[PDB]
Amino acid sequence: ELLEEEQQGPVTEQDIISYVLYPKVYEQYIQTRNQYGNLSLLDTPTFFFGMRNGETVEIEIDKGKRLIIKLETISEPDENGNRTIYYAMNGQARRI
Amino acid sequence: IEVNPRVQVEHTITEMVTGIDIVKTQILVAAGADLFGEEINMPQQKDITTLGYAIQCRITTEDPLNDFMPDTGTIIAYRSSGGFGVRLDAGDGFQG
Repeated sequence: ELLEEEQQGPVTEQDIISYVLYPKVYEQYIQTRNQYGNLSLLDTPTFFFGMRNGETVEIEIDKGKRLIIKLETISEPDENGNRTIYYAMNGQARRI
Repeated sequence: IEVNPRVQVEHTITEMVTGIDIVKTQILVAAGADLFGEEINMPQQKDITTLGYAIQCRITTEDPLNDFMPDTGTIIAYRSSGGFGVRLDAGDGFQG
């Protein structure tokens, strides 16, 4: 009930003892997975360092399915300290 | 002159004036679908007409100023048009 109430349904038997074994640590993983998704699919260097200008990274997602991300440039911090990253993902231009 | 046993580049023209999805029909015909069944819905011959007129042309890296020599370079700017009754099928022409 506790987990199903915090999340909204899909709670397996693995979650339960994981949580019991690691109260705070499990919760934190949930916080991150909510935010960033499945990180375990990133290549290690990209996991620790991200990317550099003009670099292209393949992320294997499923047999025949993958994200191709090129990082074009990173803008200056605007008046609120946000930087605009210029991306190209799967033949489509994106901004973050 | 000849027969072309397949789709051609210029097939879009016909689709617009007859209102039939040639390409979709190809998939349905291969699947075993009867023309006059419920998937293809081919009008009977004398009920197939033309609704106005349709024109196609092609944009090629051919330079008309050098006996149509297909220039090899990079696209750094691409502005497609769009419009009601306008149809764009994008090949080698995009942002990057």
